[PDB]
Amino acid sequence: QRDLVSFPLSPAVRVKLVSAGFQTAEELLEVKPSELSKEVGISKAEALETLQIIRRECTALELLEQEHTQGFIITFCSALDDILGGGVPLMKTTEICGAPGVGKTQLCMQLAVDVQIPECFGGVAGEAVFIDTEGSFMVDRVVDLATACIQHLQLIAEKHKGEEHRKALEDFTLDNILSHIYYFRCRDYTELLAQVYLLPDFLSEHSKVRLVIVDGIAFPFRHDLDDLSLRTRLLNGLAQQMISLANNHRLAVILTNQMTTKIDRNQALLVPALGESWGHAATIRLIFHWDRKQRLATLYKSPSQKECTVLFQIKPQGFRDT
Amino acid sequence: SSLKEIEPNLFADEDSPVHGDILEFHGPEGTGKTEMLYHLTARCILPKSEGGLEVEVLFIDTDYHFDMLRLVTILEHRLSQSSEEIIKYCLGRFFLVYCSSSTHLLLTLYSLESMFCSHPSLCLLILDSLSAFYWIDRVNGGESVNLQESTLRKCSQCLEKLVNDYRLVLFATTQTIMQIDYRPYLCKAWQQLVKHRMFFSKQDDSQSSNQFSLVSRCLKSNSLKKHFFIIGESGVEFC
Amino acid sequence: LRVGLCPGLTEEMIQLLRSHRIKTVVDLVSADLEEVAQKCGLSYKALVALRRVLLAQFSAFPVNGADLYEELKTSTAILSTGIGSLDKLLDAGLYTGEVTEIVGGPGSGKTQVCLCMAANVAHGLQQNVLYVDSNGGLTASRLLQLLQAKTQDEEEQAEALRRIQVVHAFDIFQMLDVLQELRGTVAQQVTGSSGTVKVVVVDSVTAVVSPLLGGQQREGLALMMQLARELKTLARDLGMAVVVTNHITRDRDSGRLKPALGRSWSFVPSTRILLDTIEGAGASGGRRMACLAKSSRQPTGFQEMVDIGTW
Ligand SMILES: Nc1ncnc2c1ncn2[C@@H]1O[C@H](COP(=O)(O)OP(=O)(O)OP(=O)(O)O)[C@@H](O)[C@H]1O
Ligand SMILES: Nc1ncnc2c1ncn2[C@@H]1O[C@H](COP(=O)(O)OP(=O)(O)OP(=O)(O)O)[C@@H](O)[C@H]1O
Ligand SMILES: Nc1ncnc2c1ncn2[C@@H]1O[C@H](COP(=O)(O)OP(=O)(O)O)[C@@H](O)[C@H]1O
Ligand SMILES: [Mg+2]
Ligand SMILES: [Mg+2]
Ligand SMILES: [Mg+2]
Repeated sequence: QRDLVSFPLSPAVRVKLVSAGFQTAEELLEVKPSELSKEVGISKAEALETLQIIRRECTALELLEQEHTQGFIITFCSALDDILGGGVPLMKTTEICGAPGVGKTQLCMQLAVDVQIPECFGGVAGEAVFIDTEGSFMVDRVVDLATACIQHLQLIAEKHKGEEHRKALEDFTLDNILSHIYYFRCRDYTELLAQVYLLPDFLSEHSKVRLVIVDGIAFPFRHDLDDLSLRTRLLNGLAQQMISLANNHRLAVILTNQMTTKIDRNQALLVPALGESWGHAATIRLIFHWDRKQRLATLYKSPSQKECTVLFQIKPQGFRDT
Repeated sequence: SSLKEIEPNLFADEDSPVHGDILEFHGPEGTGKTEMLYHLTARCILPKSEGGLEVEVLFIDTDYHFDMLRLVTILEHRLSQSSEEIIKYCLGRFFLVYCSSSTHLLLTLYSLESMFCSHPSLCLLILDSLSAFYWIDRVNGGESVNLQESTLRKCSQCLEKLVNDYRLVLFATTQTIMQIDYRPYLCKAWQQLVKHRMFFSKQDDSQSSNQFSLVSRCLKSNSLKKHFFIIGESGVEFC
Repeated sequence: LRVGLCPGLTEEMIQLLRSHRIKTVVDLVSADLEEVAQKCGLSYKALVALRRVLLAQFSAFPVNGADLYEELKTSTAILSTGIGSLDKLLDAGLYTGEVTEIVGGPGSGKTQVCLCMAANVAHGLQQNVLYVDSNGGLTASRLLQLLQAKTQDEEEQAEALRRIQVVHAFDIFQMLDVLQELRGTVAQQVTGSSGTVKVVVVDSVTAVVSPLLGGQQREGLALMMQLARELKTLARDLGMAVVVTNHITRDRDSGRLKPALGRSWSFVPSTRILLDTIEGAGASGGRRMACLAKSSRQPTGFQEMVDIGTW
């Protein structure tokens, strides 16, 4: 016995059905549509729609095999990969927070470049989708990062002196890697929601995409939005849609956040913005902050590893160690 | 069947052989309505020798929150001499019924009448969470007020008929959802059918974690009664 | 009305009784049937028999207390959570047939506790367990680590993992669909005695409920109540151990910690566990606070110290 409330039917048709004495989905399957339609005063089209929507409504070993057969996305940071278990995990939503100038955008560019590394070197060999909300995407920086990756991979392959490594690196050229990054631009949050809604079919046609980046999510939602409840509902819906998409399409998702100041008594602490309930949305959360002239990466929340602190650096080659 | 022996503490001066009485409980989560019902059942189910009454009781379970281990622990810790045979003999009288929907509730109400007329010994009835399906049938009926609450009104009519027919005493359990504060949201008829209100409140501090406050009013006198009581593993004890 | 459900129904009487109402059998059972014999024309002796048999097959009959006592003496059970602190906190494991709710802050302990309990039940008792992951918070490497911490045989670990089933549901409708599918398949498979599921864990109910709430709508609250009713009937009418996790909110007027999803959801579970992180000294790591906020067998407000990094 399945209640009608458990189905995504129209409120009007459900009101009519409960008026006519309908409370179970099982009894609906044994009645001709004409008789029920003339009894409840419902036209043929919506009756057929109700009939079809009613009709339409993986052991852990397989999960282990799937997790092991697909790798992580390397960040060119050995310690960060070690504390992440191998890099950014697929099927998981990741969040990055930090004060301006720490290097969130550099990390996003590095990930977009690295996601196309051939699997012979431990990569995923997939495309990337970059969504920009603040206009901080500079092509020259991406070119520099791609050239640095080219040089590093070429040196590693030459030192190892294999055979299939050279073949894999043959097609791994600047034009090929630059042609596999898809760029979108959103100004208002309505445009971001529209692009999110269009994402499923686009990923369906572009089945080789293995990365989705949304650089800047606090900016579209922190200005000219007085109603806090509406913002909370929109953010919850966006998080649910993003995790559903990431799991369905075998994707790694990275979101970028901004810090804010919380004042208690007479001392101030830097905390991530967008309220407290937003903390449950991200599967993995990282925080970048300054200490003297050193940059530190802290794993704040994660259901697989332990809290750690990592020293990283930004160089002309890009995101690196030390 | 006099109200003085049932509960002289809560009921100050209402003593008479009852032709029928309706009592309802209102309170937030974790206040002690179920524990009070357990205490009433324990005081109403034991043999006359151990302060019991030896009269029939029926329990309707709608919240699915009835715990039998707690009840048996309360009965064991209440009496003087404890044994398996006597506890089985005592629990051979308890009655429990399950429900799943308002229509199923009405069907069970109608079906119970066979055993109910076959047993003149039935004198006390317990209903819990008659507002459990309030949101479901409020949303099913849409904006039409008559469309909603209709089956609840029929159930109230049947319950009133039964209780005024065979001289029952009934205890009901409600829920606090909206907002001595009280905001009714049920049907008007059942609101009229009540006789006294048991507002349930709980104190935050751990020193009073076992002490709770009760307020009762009489519909024909509007008199306020206050009561403090202490919960325990053996049951419910008063001040 | 419906045809073929009960014997004695004629194809003429069903359309003859159209005079009063057509909605449900409540018309047949909740009417004054004396006037029906002349309003439409019916035999008195057949009408009462039909009403009696229909009421018989379309209701429930009370069960005596002694029978329920005896049957629970041989049916119910208790399943340890794998943590001595929790076990001594809630009497050496949780009882099947009730609803257990775990409430905590972001990242405190909920998913880890659920995973460790599932690993214990799958290995220490050799029973099937279903996991409903909604927020994506379940990695198989954590389960493998827990199983390695328990035993070392590879085949034992594989067999224990083979009893764990995971389903993804990112909205209320998918969760309702999978739960109803489990209800149907178990109710149909009552004849057998192998492969049954005794514990089902919902990773997060706030993930699929929060978008519906907020505003002046009513459908979200009705859906939440329907999901709660389904979980309660699955736990009680079948004798299963259900564990769900929920978020925690900070009140505005009073500033006290309060479970999410509101007052209507506040009445749903029977046992409440609250997890908090110990600030200042002893922070981070596994060191955390476990408290009992609601129980039907213990006094509330008690305190207990537990760790989530020693298993
Ligand atoms: N080896 C380990 N593996 C996994 N987690 C660990 C380990 N050691 C410690 N932890 C802790 O496990 C916690 C995981 O949090 P968990 O997901 O269980 O909480 P939660 O309240 O359910 O979170 P969420 O709201 O994000 O769903 C982390 O906060 C981390 O500190
Ligand atoms: N053995 C015990 N000793 C002392 N107090 C107990 C014991 N067992 C339970 N309690 C207390 O009984 C109180 C009432 O719990 P219970 O769930 O029965 O309340 P209720 O208000 O009737 O229920 P609901 O919240 O479902 O409406 C709890 O707050 C708990 O602290
Ligand atoms: N070509 C370059 N060579 C070396 N360092 C650079 C280069 N381009 C940018 N950087 C450094 O990388 C940092 C980029 O920070 P950014 O990603 O913009 O932080 P956010 O996105 O949070 O504002 C800057 O602090 C800058 O010093
Ligand atoms: Mg930036
Ligand atoms: Mg209760
Ligand atoms: Mg979690």
